[PDB]
Amino acid sequence: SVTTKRYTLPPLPYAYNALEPYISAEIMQLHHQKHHQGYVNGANAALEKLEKFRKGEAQIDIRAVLRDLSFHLNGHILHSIFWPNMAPPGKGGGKPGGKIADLINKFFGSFEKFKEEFSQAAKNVEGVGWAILVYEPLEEQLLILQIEKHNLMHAADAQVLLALDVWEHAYYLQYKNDRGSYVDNWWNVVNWDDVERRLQKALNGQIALKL
Amino acid sequence: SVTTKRYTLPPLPYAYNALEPYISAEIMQLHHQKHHQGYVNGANAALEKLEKFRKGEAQIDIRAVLRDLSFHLNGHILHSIFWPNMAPPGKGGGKPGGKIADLINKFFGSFEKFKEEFSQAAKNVEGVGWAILVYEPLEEQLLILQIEKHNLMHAADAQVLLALDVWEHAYYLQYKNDRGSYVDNWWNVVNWDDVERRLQKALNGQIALKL
Amino acid sequence: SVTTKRYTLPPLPYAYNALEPYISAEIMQLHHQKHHQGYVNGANAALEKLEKFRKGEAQIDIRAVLRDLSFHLNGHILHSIFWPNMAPPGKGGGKPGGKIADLINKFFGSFEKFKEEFSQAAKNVEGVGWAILVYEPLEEQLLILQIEKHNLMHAADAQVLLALDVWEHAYYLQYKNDRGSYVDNWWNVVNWDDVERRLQKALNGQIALKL
Amino acid sequence: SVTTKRYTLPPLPYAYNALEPYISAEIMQLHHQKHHQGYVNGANAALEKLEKFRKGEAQIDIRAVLRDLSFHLNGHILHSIFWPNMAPPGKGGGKPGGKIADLINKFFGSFEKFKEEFSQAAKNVEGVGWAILVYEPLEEQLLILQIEKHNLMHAADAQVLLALDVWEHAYYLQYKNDRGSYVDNWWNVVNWDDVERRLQKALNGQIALKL
Ligand SMILES: [Mn+2]
Ligand SMILES: [Mn+2]
Ligand SMILES: [Mn+2]
Ligand SMILES: [Mn+2]
Repeated sequence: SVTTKRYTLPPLPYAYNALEPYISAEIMQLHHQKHHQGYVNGANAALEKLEKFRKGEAQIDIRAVLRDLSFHLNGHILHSIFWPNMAPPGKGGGKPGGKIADLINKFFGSFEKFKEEFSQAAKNVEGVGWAILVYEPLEEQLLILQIEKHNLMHAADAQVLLALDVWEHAYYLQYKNDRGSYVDNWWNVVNWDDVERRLQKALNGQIALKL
Repeated sequence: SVTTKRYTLPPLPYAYNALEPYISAEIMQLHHQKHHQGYVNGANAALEKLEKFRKGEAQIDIRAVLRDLSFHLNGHILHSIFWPNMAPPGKGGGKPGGKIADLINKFFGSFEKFKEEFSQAAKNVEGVGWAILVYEPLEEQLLILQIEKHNLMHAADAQVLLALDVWEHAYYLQYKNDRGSYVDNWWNVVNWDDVERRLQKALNGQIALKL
Repeated sequence: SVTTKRYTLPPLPYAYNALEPYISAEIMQLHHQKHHQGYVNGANAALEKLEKFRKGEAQIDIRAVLRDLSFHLNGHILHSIFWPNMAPPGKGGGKPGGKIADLINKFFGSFEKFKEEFSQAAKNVEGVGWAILVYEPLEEQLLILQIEKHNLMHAADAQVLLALDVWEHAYYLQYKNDRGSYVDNWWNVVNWDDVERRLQKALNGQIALKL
Repeated sequence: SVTTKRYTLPPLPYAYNALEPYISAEIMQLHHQKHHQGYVNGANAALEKLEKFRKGEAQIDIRAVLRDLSFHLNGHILHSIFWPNMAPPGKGGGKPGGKIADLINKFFGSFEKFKEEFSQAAKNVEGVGWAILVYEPLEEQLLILQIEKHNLMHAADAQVLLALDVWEHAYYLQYKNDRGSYVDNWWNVVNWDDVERRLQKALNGQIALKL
């Protein structure tokens, strides 16, 4: 018996227009319905090829399919964090509080310095990718990392707490080439409650999904 | 107030010659004292630059330093797993048992198919890198991934259970260009108890470290 | 005495709206005035850092600056080919003639199959990048390659004859996520005379950039 | 009619032990007979898959195959330049003369400054790769570039004049982890005559191969 677990597109936690004016309904719709859906589809396509190989039903270029899986699986995972990382202005935006504020102050000095560091990491991704805030479980610290594509430069075992997508399709329709203004405006929709919930799990030595 | 947590070289769980003749005493000594040491130093060097930056003390090429951090931090994590992943012949090397055996059977059909898929993965790494078995927490399944260098193609949030280093320095002194037979002999030193300990943590929703 | 030669943005060979309706004037303006200009600026910035190093005037993270140079210099070179690779419909579009048609038939069987393979390569670039047709001088043959970002997967010494940009900024404002329709519409503006001129140089074992 | 031109392994210009004590006989033999042969084999295997698709004979993962082709073709091209780039001690490996010396002085200030930049580039390659010196035809200057694997970070259209392999298999049997002393010692075998012939070709606007 051989099984693979398949992936599905999660619904947004809010309406397509809920993050306006900071991210347009048009972007939200395309980004979720087309781009995120495509990564779910691609991940499942790679799994089907692997399962067929595991069954002894077909051959496989192992490198090619695992490269494909890594790309799409990561697109799916990062977007799945990205949506609840944001919230309509009110629930979204402003400064953090609770444990996340304290830990940000601890490792980065202040929220202002963290904001600068995270923004600069996002603005300076070469090509397409992400800025992420992770909890590194080995020495138990917050780190900012750049991710290229969806799958390059992750820290093994690390838990993603906050993710900012700087693929051109995350902003181009509204901001055009001005990724900087997009990054700066995105702070207005950060759902700190979600980031806090992720950090709480991470601090307890747990995987920070499925809140 | 700014802090960063620094990394340290862990001792091997055994002697340098404990994995002989499957992997050389010379390789063990160089691999750990020189190669793994380098990654610790590299990670700490990156942290210093970030810490200095966070204090508004110096400037930074944030892309460069985060690239450096990603490479070296991953070097340090993967090797930190790699050593206890192995055990002296007898204690190490056999067929899996418990939950790891059953889940391997569930997703791959048999241990034989898994062993084939994992070996194909390790032998077909383009350039230097790793073959890894992860627990993927989103749909809760085992996956094999190829890693290039130390930091390319990880699955975000996923827990590393088993890792094989196929960087040339992991084998060349003993096996020369013959990576295939190095991968083949490595099975004889696999510590299935360690992998089981990591899988149980992952199943618990915990980080597969510290145990 | 230390010198570096600096790069400059070439003017377009036609008006911004000359490729309508296949590529909008809005895209052409941003793509040239912002995106291409940025690569020129980035390549010159990396050179100034290298020049300061060569003067013994400043220290340098050599890996970082050389990665930066490679990215930007390639962005500049590929865009510099991209623009004259296209022409207003009439001069642009249709099927190739002369030596290019013959060599396409020799290596690909027909212009139909070539166009199929080139379009598929473009559509299937993972993340951002290019499809290119090159002359490979060592064994003297046409090859299609996928380029990721601007600088990943080029053939050393090979001459670029035809280049198609599939970075999202090349099409997103007009075609949104539908890269496939962008790729298909682009054939209508291909400047075959320019491709022929490049092939003519490459066939004599010449560098095929400046004619 | 569909054709692909296939590749072949070139003989070394000298005996395996001809570069001792700087690069060992054992290394020269494995490096050429095993590693370089593998790249020739891989390039032809990829071309066979492409040829089969062009005839409409089989389906293809165009991204996978073109990735494979890029890696192995570049392996083959760079190793082909690598061997004649070197010569037995004395018989070639001191300081450059003629045009190569003049342009090195022009762009790097002096040979000593060039040597430092080239050495530093090679020593600071992350993972496996190359340091190369290229003639960049757009602004007609010399540049040093780092290459990762065989195919990452080349400059489109540029002509490779000098290549230094820093893949681990290029030095590990003799130098172990000490890549630095290998890079330092390689200068004793550089064939500046070969480099000069490549430069003159690039200056003529020719591809820097076949002589
Ligand atoms: Mn996205
Ligand atoms: Mn290692
Ligand atoms: Mn572009
Ligand atoms: Mn080599």
